[PDB]
Parts: sequence; structure tokens; C-alpha cells
Amino acid sequence: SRVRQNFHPDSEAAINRQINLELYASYVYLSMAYYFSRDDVALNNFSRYFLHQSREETEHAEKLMRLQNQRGGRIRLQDIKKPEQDDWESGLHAMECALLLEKNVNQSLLELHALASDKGDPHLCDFLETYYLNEQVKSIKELGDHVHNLVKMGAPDAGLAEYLFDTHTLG
Amino acid sequence: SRVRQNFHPDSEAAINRQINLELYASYVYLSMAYYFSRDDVALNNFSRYFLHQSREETEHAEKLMRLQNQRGGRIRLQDIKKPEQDDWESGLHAMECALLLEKNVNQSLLELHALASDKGDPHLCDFLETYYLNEQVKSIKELGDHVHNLVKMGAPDAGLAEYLFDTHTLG
Amino acid sequence: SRVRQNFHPDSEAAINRQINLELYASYVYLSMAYYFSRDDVALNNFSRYFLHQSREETEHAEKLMRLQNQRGGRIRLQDIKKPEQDDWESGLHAMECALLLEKNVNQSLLELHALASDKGDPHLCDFLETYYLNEQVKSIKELGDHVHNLVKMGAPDAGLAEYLFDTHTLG
Amino acid sequence: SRVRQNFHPDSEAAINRQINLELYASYVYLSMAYYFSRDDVALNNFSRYFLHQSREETEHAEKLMRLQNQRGGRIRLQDIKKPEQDDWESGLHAMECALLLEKNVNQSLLELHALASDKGDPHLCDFLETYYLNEQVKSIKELGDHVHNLVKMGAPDAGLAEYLFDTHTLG
Amino acid sequence: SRVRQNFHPDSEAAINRQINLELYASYVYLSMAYYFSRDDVALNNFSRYFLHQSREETEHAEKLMRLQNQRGGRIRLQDIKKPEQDDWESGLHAMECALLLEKNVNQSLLELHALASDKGDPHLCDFLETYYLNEQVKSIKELGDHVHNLVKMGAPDAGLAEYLFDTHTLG
Amino acid sequence: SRVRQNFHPDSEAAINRQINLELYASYVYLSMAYYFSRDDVALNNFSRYFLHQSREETEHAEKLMRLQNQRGGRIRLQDIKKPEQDDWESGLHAMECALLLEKNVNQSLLELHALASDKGDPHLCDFLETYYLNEQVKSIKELGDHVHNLVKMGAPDAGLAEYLFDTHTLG
Ligand SMILES: [Au+]
Ligand SMILES: [Au+]
Ligand SMILES: [Au+]
Ligand SMILES: [Au+]
Ligand SMILES: [Au+]
Ligand SMILES: [Au+]
Ligand SMILES: [Au+]
Ligand SMILES: [Au+]
Ligand SMILES: [Au+]
Ligand SMILES: [Au+]
Ligand SMILES: [Au+]
Ligand SMILES: [Au+]
Ligand SMILES: [Mg+2]
Ligand SMILES: [Mg+2]
Ligand SMILES: [Mg+2]
Ligand SMILES: [Mg+2]
Ligand SMILES: [Mg+2]
Ligand SMILES: [Mg+2]
Repeated sequence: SRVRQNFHPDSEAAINRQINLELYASYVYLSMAYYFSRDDVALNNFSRYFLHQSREETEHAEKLMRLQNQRGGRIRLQDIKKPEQDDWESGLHAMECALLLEKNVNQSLLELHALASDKGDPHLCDFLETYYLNEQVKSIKELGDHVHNLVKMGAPDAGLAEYLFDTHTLG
Repeated sequence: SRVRQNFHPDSEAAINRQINLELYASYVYLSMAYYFSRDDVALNNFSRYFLHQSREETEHAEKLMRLQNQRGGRIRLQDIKKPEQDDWESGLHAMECALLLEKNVNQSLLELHALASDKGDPHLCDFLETYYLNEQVKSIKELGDHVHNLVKMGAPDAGLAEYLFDTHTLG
Repeated sequence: SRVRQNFHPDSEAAINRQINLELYASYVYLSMAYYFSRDDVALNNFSRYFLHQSREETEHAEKLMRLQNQRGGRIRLQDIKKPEQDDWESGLHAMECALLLEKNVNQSLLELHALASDKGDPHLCDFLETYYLNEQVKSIKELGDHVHNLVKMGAPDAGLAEYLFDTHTLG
Repeated sequence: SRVRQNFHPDSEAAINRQINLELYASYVYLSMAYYFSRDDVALNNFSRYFLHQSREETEHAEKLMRLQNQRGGRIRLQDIKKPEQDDWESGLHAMECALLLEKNVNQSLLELHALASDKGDPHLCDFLETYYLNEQVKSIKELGDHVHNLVKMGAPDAGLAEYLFDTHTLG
Repeated sequence: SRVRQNFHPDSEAAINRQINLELYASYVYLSMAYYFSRDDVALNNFSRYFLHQSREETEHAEKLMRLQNQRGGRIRLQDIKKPEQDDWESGLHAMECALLLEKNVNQSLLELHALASDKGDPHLCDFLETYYLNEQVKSIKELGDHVHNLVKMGAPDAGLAEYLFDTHTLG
Repeated sequence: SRVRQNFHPDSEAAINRQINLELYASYVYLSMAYYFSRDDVALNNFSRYFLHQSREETEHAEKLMRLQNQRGGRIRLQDIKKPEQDDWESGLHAMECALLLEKNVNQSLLELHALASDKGDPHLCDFLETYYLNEQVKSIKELGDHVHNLVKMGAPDAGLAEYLFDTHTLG
């Protein structure tokens, strides 16, 4: 390749893997998004909240796909695995799963950054530090906030709790 | 379910399958989209054209997911299969694959409409007739147009052809 | 904690210490700010200059407090020590003390960054690199500039010098 | 001093003390402010409410610092003591501590006014009467209101109570 | 020096060298810029494209000169070497030389970043990561794109190719 | 060449030389520009004044490069020599060097005009008369003015002088 400079094949692989992980999380949030528009769940702000997260994660993937073409790498796509559940059980459960999901995305991204360090790709280091490492910290903190309020409010057994969180926090 | 009326389990299954098919085509077009921003391909309008198609197909899926929740069905998601290639070979080849893809989407949708007919779901009939059956005819005709010009122009061997089509038709 | 990931207790402590250091510098600049509105000093631009620095440093502290809550840490506040003097002696002396102060803030921040490196917190690395390491370089260079002109002009013995610097540079 | 007229050294000392007290309350409210942005508390309006109080109290200090320079006195700053807690326990507890804090600020200010009376400083009397004595009465009444509603609503055991007060009163 | 902190003489030298390298590339692009306004070449968009690159590289140098004065270093300037050719041969050849040039600039900058790492200058690390390491990746990818299209189009023997690239891509 | 008419090879050479001279003066002024943003010099208007002169001289070069391509000549570039000093000593010294520099540029340009006269290039005569001969007279007179005031004010020993000239003339 005529553009490739200082781009280690293992970083290339790392990125391709990370692209799949970001697509997977977009799918998980799309699943949740339409879980909440169910007639027997019907929390439309939860539904809009997770649909926005989903499209946000698709943007994450595209940046990485864009990073692979910028550096000289070759995007190699894999199947996008279906989420662990179609029935996300409750607004609380969906927030806890979202929280657990993003800490794993964070892990993988922390692992990616580390590979880039051992390979002397400062550009890739700066890439993850700039667009991912802090997006994740805010996502994880925000999700943490949401998890905490819904527990303190009494979700999901308190019939009022998820309905109020929907209308007042996510509105 | 308290919303379900005149909604046959086989239509439900049909829809869930169709949702996966629409996600698959969105993925195929995303793959092509980033194929053309490669430094050794670098047809940015082809890349923008297929990225728009991709997001358009994601919208297709969401409507169907929305249709499933409206009728009383239960969205059951499957893995999203990786496309047949990561190297779409040329602007012409990518248009021919896109054309072949959409005729299959069309087939499945024609098959879905037929199931809905034999099951007496006029609502589902009208759904596909309204948002899908003609979107497909226009997609297939448009793709057909593109395929024809690029052949007539001499793609991909004519070095000028794909570059001009990029700048003048897809610009 | 449910948000904490890859956040070493020594980094937590480092941050809590740094928060106090940033509050301390805000206090030092508040002291200077009101030193210059004295009727027997009466350099109102010096006074406005240092009052702006003070509020700027309070902002520094808040970001760090915000960083501690984002990562899962626990803000643990300490007394805010009074400055070394209430009588900052002259506009020159106050600039030299400000310069010496910020090089220490810089030291501590350089030390903090180093801890984060040895602990594999790339997020915290990027945090300090983004909002602190360069703010400090500009502060130190700006203060350096000010120190130099006031010396070259003859502060504080030249009765004209501090009065002109006040009206022409800090105006 | 050439500006000093009718300004008793004990009033000067009183003011310097009061300046420290006003800085202390600003710090207490800053602590609370970031207590509520904790991921395991996450009441963002409580957090904004107390952060505004904090900056309001910093303004209190500055006026007094400004009063000292106007009259001929000499600002003599002391350490700013850390608050009694870093864990403000609940929105209710934080309001009760805020209420108790401001009644003490009020006490000290009432004591200051009294000193000024026995010393024949009508200017200082008018100063406190104009910018402090009523600011305090409104703060104390407002805090009283807040305390009462949160008790009546069932804070902190009622999971709904603090969450609703956050969104509906402090929003 | 009174501003210098944590600034290693070898980093200083590195920067001074890098400043010359950035001036050299500005000169190379100025040469190309006026190569294309030749009456026997006359590709005015190529000429405008390279003249913009040139001024962009002068900006690169100035930032580094600004970085040297900010940190306490001393700008030490060297001769600016004439480019390797005055006759850049063709639009394709000029793009290939530009591509090769920027990968070297990139190399030097990657080497500079590495020096800064071994010297514990995180500020200088962040400087290059922020304003240079990615500017280079985009330049190299963009130049790569251009190189590829002009080859695929048949430059320079195809009389149409450079003329169309001029009017349609660089217009 | 098909555009060349009445264009003597010695004029061509003259122009190529003059182009280098104009690049040299641009470099000298860039050096001065960043000399004054030094933390131990810190005359920001001097710095802006000389940075504007530098870009102005780059424009001079480009016109001559443009003149060479217009007439049929061939731009042949040489190394751009580093200036005589990196330490311009004082605002006065920098103005005196600038003054001496421009009288030499003027000399060379007067010499160029003379060559054009003996060669019967009235176009080149008119070129220099129109864009250079008077730009130089104004530059030299302006620089002369500046030199005179700074001497009369007492530069560089008078600590006030350069600082006031910076803020009041060059502001
Ligand atoms: Au789970
Ligand atoms: Au790295
Ligand atoms: Au195919
Ligand atoms: Au039907
Ligand atoms: Au000192
Ligand atoms: Au790190
Ligand atoms: Au209490
Ligand atoms: Au009184
Ligand atoms: Au070459
Ligand atoms: Au570093
Ligand atoms: Au000289
Ligand atoms: Au002539
Ligand atoms: Mg993500
Ligand atoms: Mg479709
Ligand atoms: Mg600070
Ligand atoms: Mg108060
Ligand atoms: Mg550059
Ligand atoms: Mg000139």
C-alpha cells in the first residue's frame, strides 16, 4: 500500500475487531429501542433514548471504518451477532445491561489503546484518546446515574418509578 | 396480547425474517460505502451514494420493526450476516451486486405480500404495497440505469469511465 | 462502585490532592486581586487580571472534581491554605509570585500525568494533556512575558512603569 | 492610612473573620454541589442548586473584601476549613445542613452588625443591613421551605421523594 | 530561562530541525504551485491546490516556532533548501512527489514524538498528536487518493486525464 | 517557447535572482517576527508588525514568480539563506536591520530595472515601476520613521521606550 506508514497488522486486526464490537452495541441498543415501544412496555422515552444510543454507536463504527481506510488498512467485516435477549425485562434491566455493555466496549477500547502503545502508533493512541476513551467514560457515568435513580425510585416493582423516570429524566 | 387482531403467526415470522433481510442489505451497502473511500479506489460519490443507500435500508428495517410492535407481534432478531465480499472490485461490479441484491429483497417482499394475501391481512398487504413494493421498483430501475451507463461507458477497464460517472451522475 | 473501571486508588488520591492545589491557586489569585484594589496600590487592571485568573483556577478545580465523579472516585476535600502573603508588594512581585506558583502547579500536574502513565489510565492521561498541560504552558509563558516587560520597564521603582503596564497591557 | 475614617480596628477584624466565614460557606456548598453529581446520588438539580449557592457565597466574600479596601482596612486571609462531611447523605440531609449553616452565617452577621452599632459605624451598619441581613432571611426561609417539603414528601426513605423534588422544585 | 520547565535540549533541537523541515515542504509546494501555472503545463487547479498546501505548511512551521517560544526554547533557523526539481514533469508526478514528501514529514514527526516520549514531555507529545500526527494522515490519504485516480485515469499519457482531474476533482 | 517575446535571458536570470532575494527578506522578517514573541523580549506588536512584513514579502516573490511564467521564462529556485542573526537584540536593532535590508532589496531592484532598460523590455520596466519601486520607497521611509522615533525615545536602554512604541505606534 502507498498510504500505509507505521501501521502494525495487529493494530489493523484490533480495529477490524473493534468495528464489529461497535456494530454489535448499535444492534443491542436498536433491540432495546424497539423493546420499549412494545404495547406491553410502552415507555416511549426509553425507546427514543436507546434508539439515539444505537445510532450513536453506528457513528462509532464508521469512524473506525474511516480510520482503517485512512491508515492503509483493509476493513474486514464479520457477522453482527444478535443480542443476548429480545425481552429486556424492564427499564431498569435495560439500563443495567447497557451499563455492563459499555464497560466491555470500554475494556476492549482500553485493550486496543494498549496494543497501540506497545506498537508505537501514537496516531492511533491519539485517535482512541480523542473520540472513544472519554465518550465511554461519559456513557458509563450517565448509564450509572440512570441505574442509580431507577433503583432508588423502586424499579421495576414500583409501578410509578419507570413511568416517571421516562417522563421526567428521559423527556 | 391485547392489541393483536387478524395477525397470523406466519406473517409475524415473515416480518421477523424480512427485518433481518433489511438489516443485511444495510450492511452490504455500508461495506460498499467504505469500499469506495479506499485510497486505491477513491470514488467519493460512489462512497456517499452507497452510504445513503445503507441508511435508507436501516430505515426499511425500522419500519418493519415498528410494524411488528404495532400489530401485536414480537420482534425476534437474528445475526446480521457479513456481506459476500469486502473487495467490491469496481464501481460497476458494486452496482451489479447492488442490483442483484435488491431484486432478491424484492423477491422476498413479493413472497411476503403473497403470504399476507393467503392469510387475509389486508393491513399488511397495504403496508408492503405502500412503503416497500414501489421503493424497490425505483431502486431496481435506478440501479439498472447506473449499471447500463457504466457498461456503455466502458467500466471498469476504461480508466475514465468510473471517474466520470462518479463526478457527473453521482455528484 | 458500578461506574469505576481502570481507575487506580493512587490516581484517585492524586486527583484529590490536585483539586486542593487548584483551589489554593484560586485563593492566591483572589488575594492578589484584592491586593491591587487597595487605595495605596490602586492598579485596577492588575486587580481585574488576577481576579480573572482566580475564577479560571476555580474552573480548573471543578473539572477535576467533575473528573473524580465521572471515573468512580470519591472527592475528599482538604483545608484550603491561606496564601504566603497578604501584601503582594508590587505589580512586579505579584507577577513573579504568580509565575513561580504556576510552574509548581505545572510540576504537580506533570507528576500527576506520570502517575497516570505508570498506572495505565490513558483516559486520565488524555484528560490532563487536553485541559491542563497546555493551559499551564500558556499561563507560564504569558506570566513570563509580563514579568519581563515590567523588569525592562523598571518596576517597581520607576513610578511610571507599573502604572503604564496596568493601563496599556492589562487594559 | 489616608482613606480611613471612623473605622474601628475591631470592625476591621470582624470583617476579616466574616470574609473567612463567607469563603467557608462557599466551600461547603461546592462540596454539596459535587456530592449530588455522584453516580450513586445523581440529583443534577440539587447539584446545580448548591453550585449556584456556592458562587453566590463567593460573591458575598468579595463584597466584604471590597468593603475592607473601601474603608481603609487591610484584608488578612485565613485558611479555608474543609466542610464537616464529604458524604452529604441525602438531599434532605444536605438541605438541613445548608439551613443550619446559614443560620450561623446569620448569627455571625447579626453579631457583626451589633459590633458596628457599639462602635458608631453607621456606614458598616447600612452595609450589612443592605446586602446581607435580608439575603440571609431569604436564604433561611427558602432553605426552610425546601426542608419542609422534603420531610412532608418522605425523604430520604421514599424513593420517589428526592427524585421528584429535584425535577419539579429545583428544575 | 524563567519559563522553561521539563523541556529537554534534544527536544529543542528536534523542534528546530522540524521547523526547517516544515519550511522545506512549504517551498516544495510553492515550486509545484508555480510549475502548474506554466504556459506549457497550465493546470490552474493543480496550481491552486499546491499553493494552498504550501501556505498550509508555512502555518505548520509557525506553530512549531510558536511552540519553541512557548516552552522556553530558542528558535535557531537554518537555510531552506531548494526542492529536488523545478520541472515537476506532470500532475501525476507532482502528486507522487507530494505523497513521498509527506510520508517523510510524517516519519520525522513520528521520530519527534518518540523523542518526546523518551524524555517525558507529555505536553510536546500532546502537541504533535493534536496538530500534526493526524494532519499528516489526512494529507497522506488525500494525496494517496489523488495518486490513485490519476493512475487509473491514465496520467500523464492520456491527454484527457490530467485535464479532467484538474477541472473535476481539484475544482 | 510559444509565449516568449522580447524577453532577454539576462532579465530571466535577474528575475530568478530577485525571487530568491524576496524569499530571503520574507525569511528575515519571519525570524524577527518570532524573535519578538520571546518571553524575554515580548513585544507583541513588533512581532505582529514583522510577521505582516514577512507575508508581504512572500507576496513580492509570488508576483515575480508569476511574472516569470507570464513572460515565457523558467523559474529556477535556489536555497533560501538563513538570516544573519536569530537574536535581533532589540526593537531598535531589528528596525535598523530591516531598514538596511530594504535598501538592499531596493538596490537590487534598481539594478534589475536598469538591466531591463538596457535590454529594451518596457513591460518589465513598467512591472518594477508599478509594484516594486514605490513599495520600496514607502517601506524604506516607514522604517526610517520607526528608526528615528525609537532613537529619539531612547531605545533600547530606556526601558519605557520600546514598550511604548510597541503599544502606541505599532498598535
Ligand atoms: Au444482563
Ligand atoms: Au502510542
Ligand atoms: Au456479484
Ligand atoms: Au391482503
Ligand atoms: Au515570592
Ligand atoms: Au496513560
Ligand atoms: Au448536620
Ligand atoms: Au451603626
Ligand atoms: Au520523485
Ligand atoms: Au510524552
Ligand atoms: Au545589522
Ligand atoms: Au524599459
Ligand atoms: Mg461505542
Ligand atoms: Mg429495503
Ligand atoms: Mg490551574
Ligand atoms: Mg453569605
Ligand atoms: Mg507539515
Ligand atoms: Mg520586497
